[PDB]
Amino acid sequence: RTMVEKSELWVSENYQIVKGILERLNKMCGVGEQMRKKQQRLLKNMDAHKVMLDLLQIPYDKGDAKMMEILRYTHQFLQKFCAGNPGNQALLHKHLHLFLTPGLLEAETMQHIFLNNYQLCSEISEPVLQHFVHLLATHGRHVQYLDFLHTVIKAEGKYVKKCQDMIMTELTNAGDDVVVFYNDKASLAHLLDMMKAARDGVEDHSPLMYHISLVDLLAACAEGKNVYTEIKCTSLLPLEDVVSVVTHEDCITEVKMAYVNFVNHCYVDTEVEMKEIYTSNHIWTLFENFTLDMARVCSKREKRVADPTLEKYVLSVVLDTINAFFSSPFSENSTSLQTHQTIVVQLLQSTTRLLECPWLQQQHKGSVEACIRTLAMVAKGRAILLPMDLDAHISSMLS
Amino acid sequence: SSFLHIGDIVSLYAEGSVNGFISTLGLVDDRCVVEPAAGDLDNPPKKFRDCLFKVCPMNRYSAQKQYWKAKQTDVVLLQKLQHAAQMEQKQNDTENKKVHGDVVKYGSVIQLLHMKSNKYLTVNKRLPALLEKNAMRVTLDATGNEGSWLFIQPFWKLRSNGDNVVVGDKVILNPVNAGQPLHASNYELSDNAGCKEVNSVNCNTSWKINLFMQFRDHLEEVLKGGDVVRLFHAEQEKFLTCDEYKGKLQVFLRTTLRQSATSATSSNALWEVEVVHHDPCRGGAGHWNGLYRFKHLATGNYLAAEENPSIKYCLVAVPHGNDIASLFELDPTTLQKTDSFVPRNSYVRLRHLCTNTWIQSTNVPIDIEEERPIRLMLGTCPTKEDKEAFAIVSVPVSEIRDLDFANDASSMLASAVEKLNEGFISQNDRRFVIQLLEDLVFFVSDVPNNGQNVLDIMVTKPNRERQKLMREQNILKQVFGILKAPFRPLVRLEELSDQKNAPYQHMFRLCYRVLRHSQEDYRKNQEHIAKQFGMMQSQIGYDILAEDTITALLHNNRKLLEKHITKTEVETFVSLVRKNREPRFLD
Amino acid sequence: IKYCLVAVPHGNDIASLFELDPTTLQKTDSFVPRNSYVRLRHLCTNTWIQSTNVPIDIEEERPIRLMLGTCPTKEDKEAFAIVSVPVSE
Amino acid sequence: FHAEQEKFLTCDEYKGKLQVFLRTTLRQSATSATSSNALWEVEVVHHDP
Amino acid sequence: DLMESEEKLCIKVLRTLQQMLLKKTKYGDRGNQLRKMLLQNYLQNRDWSAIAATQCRLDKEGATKLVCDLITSTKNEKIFQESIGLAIHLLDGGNTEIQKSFHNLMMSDKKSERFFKVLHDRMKRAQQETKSTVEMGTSVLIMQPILRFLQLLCENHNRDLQNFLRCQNNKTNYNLVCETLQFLDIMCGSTTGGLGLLGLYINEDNVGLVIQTLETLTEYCQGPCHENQTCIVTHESNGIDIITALILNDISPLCKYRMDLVLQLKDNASKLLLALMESRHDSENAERILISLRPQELVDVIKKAYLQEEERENSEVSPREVGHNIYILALQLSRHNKQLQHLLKPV
Ligand SMILES: O=P(O)(O)O[C@@H]1[C@H](O)[C@H](O)[C@@H](OP(=O)(O)O)[C@H](OP(=O)(O)O)[C@H]1O
Ligand SMILES: O=P(O)(O)O[C@@H]1[C@H](O)[C@H](O)[C@@H](OP(=O)(O)O)[C@H](OP(=O)(O)O)[C@H]1O
Repeated sequence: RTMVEKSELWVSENYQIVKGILERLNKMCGVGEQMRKKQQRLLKNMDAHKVMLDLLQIPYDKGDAKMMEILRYTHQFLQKFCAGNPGNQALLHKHLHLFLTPGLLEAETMQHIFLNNYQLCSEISEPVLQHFVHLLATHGRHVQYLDFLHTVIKAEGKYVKKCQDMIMTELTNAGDDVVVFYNDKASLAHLLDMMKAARDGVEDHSPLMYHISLVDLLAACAEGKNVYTEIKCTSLLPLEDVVSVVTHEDCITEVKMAYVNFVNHCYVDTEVEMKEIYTSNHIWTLFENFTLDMARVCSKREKRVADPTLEKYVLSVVLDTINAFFSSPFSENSTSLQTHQTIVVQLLQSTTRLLECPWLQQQHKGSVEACIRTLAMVAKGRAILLPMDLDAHISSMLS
Repeated sequence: SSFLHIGDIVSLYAEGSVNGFISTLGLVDDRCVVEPAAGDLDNPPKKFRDCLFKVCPMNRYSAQKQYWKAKQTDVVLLQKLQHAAQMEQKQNDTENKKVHGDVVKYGSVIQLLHMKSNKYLTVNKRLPALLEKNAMRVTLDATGNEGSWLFIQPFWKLRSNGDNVVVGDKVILNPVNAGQPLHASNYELSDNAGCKEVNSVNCNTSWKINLFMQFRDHLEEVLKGGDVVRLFHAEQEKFLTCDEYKGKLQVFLRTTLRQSATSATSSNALWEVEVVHHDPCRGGAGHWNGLYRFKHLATGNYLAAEENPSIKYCLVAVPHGNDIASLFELDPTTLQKTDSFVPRNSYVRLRHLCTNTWIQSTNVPIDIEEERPIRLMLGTCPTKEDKEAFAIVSVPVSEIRDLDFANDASSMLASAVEKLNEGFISQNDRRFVIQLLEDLVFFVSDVPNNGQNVLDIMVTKPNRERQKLMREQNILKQVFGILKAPFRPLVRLEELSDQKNAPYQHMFRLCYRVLRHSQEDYRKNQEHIAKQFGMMQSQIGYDILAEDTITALLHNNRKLLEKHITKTEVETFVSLVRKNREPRFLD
Repeated sequence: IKYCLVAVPHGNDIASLFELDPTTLQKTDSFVPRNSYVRLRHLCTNTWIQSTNVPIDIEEERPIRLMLGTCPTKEDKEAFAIVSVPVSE
Repeated sequence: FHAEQEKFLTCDEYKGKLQVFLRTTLRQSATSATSSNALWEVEVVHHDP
Repeated sequence: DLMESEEKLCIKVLRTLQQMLLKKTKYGDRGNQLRKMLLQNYLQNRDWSAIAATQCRLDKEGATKLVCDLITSTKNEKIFQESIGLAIHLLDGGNTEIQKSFHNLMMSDKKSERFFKVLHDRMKRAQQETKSTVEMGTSVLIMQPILRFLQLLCENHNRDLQNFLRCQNNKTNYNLVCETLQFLDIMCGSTTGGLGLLGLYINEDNVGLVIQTLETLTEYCQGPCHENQTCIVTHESNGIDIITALILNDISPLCKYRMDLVLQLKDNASKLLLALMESRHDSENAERILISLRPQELVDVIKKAYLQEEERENSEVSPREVGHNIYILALQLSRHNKQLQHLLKPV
């Protein structure tokens, strides 16, 4: 604090001490979970936050390459000052204006301030969201801003309807700079080209990561049975492009999971009827691809190998999508479901075979069982032919 | 040297990274660019009408901004907001009229209004510039908003805040909201060659204010440089026209069968009057003593006199007006007030300065080969005839703006047609095409855009001028091209119902609505559209609103029905009903 | 930089003559107002004054003398203000 | 006073000859940098000496 | 002297002076016991009139000069607020001696220009903040005590102090009446509010500030001071339009849940309008008010107010009393407007 009050000298001797002090403070600030709470309370009592914030306000030159590292530690300290401490988040939320500056390091601290704090996320003022959206539009396309936008939507499990609606209203306004999508043939080819270099894994901060985060945010903001955001987001990403990008042979699990989540929360789980989903032969190709993925996962496990991303994709989003499609008020009508019956039997047999495998952990076995149950109810109403062995195996668990 | 005043017409010449005049690409396009190769201070650009701005006082947009916000996201509240916006607009108009002529001082707030497009220059901090990312976009908005406010700050230390601005002084234009001075960047537009983007970003650019017209001289009761006028021969009751006869441009008098000669108004008959001045960038009100030049608005050529091939001299069009031959002088046909300003709608006699010969109209036609020649020759003769006088009839600025908008729309529509023919169209290009189609629908309908559905618009009385503009400027041809090219692989009529093709369906419906609106109460447009009856028939049976257009075209038109229905049309109807067995075709 | 501003012993020579050009609008060529910006032009050479950034005392550690010269062209930026000094000073 | 350069015209002996130049001042306000060497006298040319 | 360094000490001294001027307060049985014990230990040996006597005593000590100097030379918001509060307390009750001391200090002091400049800058900052926001900002909050202080400064119909506030004998003259009028005009939404949307802008949060501003305007106008009435009526901001709209229009949102505040606001607006023409024989003010104030709307408002007496429940102002005040205003306006006079006649 004394040095910060007189920062003109260093803004050589007054740099090493600063970096050492910051490194020590960051190192001893957090240990385990209870020592972390004790240190947080102790630092709050002696007002370390005011000192740390004051050091951030020092007028500095655009390019130093030495003092910048100091700010690379200061912010980190503030990140550990609020971990699981809503009081600390409220304390530094009063001075939030200091963090409304272009940059990437400040974005992480801003995200951590609003992390798992419903009282703040639900009361976030419009200027913060506008600032972040305009930074995304003008400054550039970065994943930190998308992460901040995402964390504020869902806090403590509950979804913030106001933020969900406003983020949609302001994101769709800017196009080709913020909401970048690859729907055209040339754009699809470019997307495939960039993806092909990520077969071994999606590089962090790459444009593919930005696209995945954007799709995830778009799906999440409509995860409230909303009628305004759901219809608004349907035009930007049509079902045709979703199916085309999900059914491609050279497709990684991340984009497939993102698209399946989008078509589950924005298309299937909806408050109003969508013509394309039911009165079109689009979701059935997705179901065929789901069966193919199930068979591929079974074969991979049989080969004493496994891909955790593929396991998560096949056990989290596909099952939820299948359950939602076959467990909706508009699906029991089966105006077009009568024409297609073989796909239902294929899905049922694939799901029951997946259950038959012993490696299925108990936590996610309930979703598979629920999918089988829903398919059984659909089959009973639809009067679809059932194989003898499959029928007996299903009836073993029906009652 | 004179002080800058509110209402003066001036042109800005950037002299920073790139030196040149600031202009706009077109009326339909909101981008503003600088073209260094177009011209300089010594030699102003040929299309100087596109580089003229007017200084206007500060305006209030708070109530309008609230109304727009309400529209973006109760009925009584919306009506109250609309009324408040109307009162705010009236108050702004009254204040602007009141502050007319006041001197502009450094550090004050001014607005720049583009004369050709009647749109305020605006800076949007939220949206970055297209070519330059770190900079802020600059565009043109017809209504305007708080982004149009600018500070005319000094560029020379010898000038200080609070001092009167003097014509010819270099200044800095700092937007009030964005806060970053305008900059003529070096980024070059891909579509347009030689044009550099203008964007809001920190720089050292200096804007030189060149005065084109004073606030006092800006009145509609006097002839002024840059004015658009028509030359009417009272004795022959014909309008001067310039057109390509076989392969060369010729100037003639056209023959009209209309009962009223004055009613025979055409775009080719428009001319622009340029007052000869020592300063190339200065116009102003003209004088009887002062010399004049006439420029063809459509082609850009200048009227001149050349040796007669065989009536000693011939009136013709030349590419460059810098030549002394283009000079002309006016002689009053009646008494004048001490050689005062030339009054509007005043009969005059044109004489060639170089040859000292007076214009005259000859009865020898130029198109004898044609069945009904309509082009009459002109020439300069030494003698002066009082009967041979040309009246200069003024054209309203609104008509010129409408013509420019029609030309720009036709150009962009032809570009879109070429893109569709190539087989690939970008999403942004398709959105621009749809927006232009909606704008054209509103243009022909002559109904203000108040959020009403474009596909559902009814007109109490059609505007004949707008329909004639649409037919003459080839907008209908481009509309037919758009209706033909996609269907003729890229898109299929049967697949139009697909959601992926929904924008295409909207575009086709907009085109058909434009066709329906254009032909209402107009024989020539009705025949021109009916010439594509086969194409219109081929598209029947799909949700493209073609049936409504066909019904409107063939409704209560006996002569049109007789002429434009043949055996092939009935055969097509029979084939369609056979293919579908649809009773609607029997109806 | 065709010519250099310098000091000469005798002012009777025609070279010492200079003329003032207003930097702003003036009242019918009335008296020169006090504290008024002006541009100086050499009558004999018909050249306008201008300030160059080339110093005269490069040898010094911190040069402070900047050179001046007359050039044929006229620059509106290059204007010298005549600030009056009180008689008491 | 040169507004563009914010410097006062001065005349001084550099090495052995008088030279006219613009002086550089470190003061915050250029106008405040007033020196005796910067004083000039204006003589109006008249027919009567 | 100590404000330059010991700012906290100056604030404490000002608060102690304010407490001394304030009336006695009860602090409970334990508090009373402690107070009595301490008074006996230390002070072993020993009504508006008492407050006025204490105010005169402090003025003799130089409290008015102290507050004026602090306000003029203070760069800290807390010190300025404390000085304004102390000045309000000194002027509490409209004491003539305190007003005369204030006037003499302003006239004799050489920094009166600086004092009014500080007040005017605070007022402009408050209006700018109100425009920007349209909770309460610090400027809009500090404006309330300033308005209260000015009202007490001009209380009891003091011609000299009202004239001094309107104009000063200094090189730079700051008009506080027009600043208050502009503040009220901006709070109400300006032309948008005056066009029938005033209800949206007015809320229970700013209703108190609006009422205080209206009361201050009435205090300025009454006496009657023709100059203040002319300035307010003919001001370019057209705040009289807002004043007329207040009476003519009903604030739908605030009135829906809270009607007593509406009644007080309408009563204050009617009193202000009556004060605008207390003794004005000339008719230009009447015509200006009639331009905004339509005859038929005025008589309809009066008739509604008379039949609105049922709203008096849980109200400190009778709707019929406000109707009677508006009726008196309409009677005064009638002579100029024939239609208003004809309408006001009974069946
Ligand atoms: O009276 P109608 O049947 O409407 O026909 C009009 C007129 O009689 C001429 O045919 C033509 O003028 P010109 O021969 O002089 O071109 C005009 O075209 P326009 O609309 O292009 O003026 C027509 O509209
Ligand atoms: O701020 P300080 O410490 O008083 O120093 C003054 C100023 O900063 C310069 O050193 C000098 O001006 P120049 O370099 O332009 O001579 C001036 O001399 P002066 O008093 O002779 O103007 C000093 O008085």
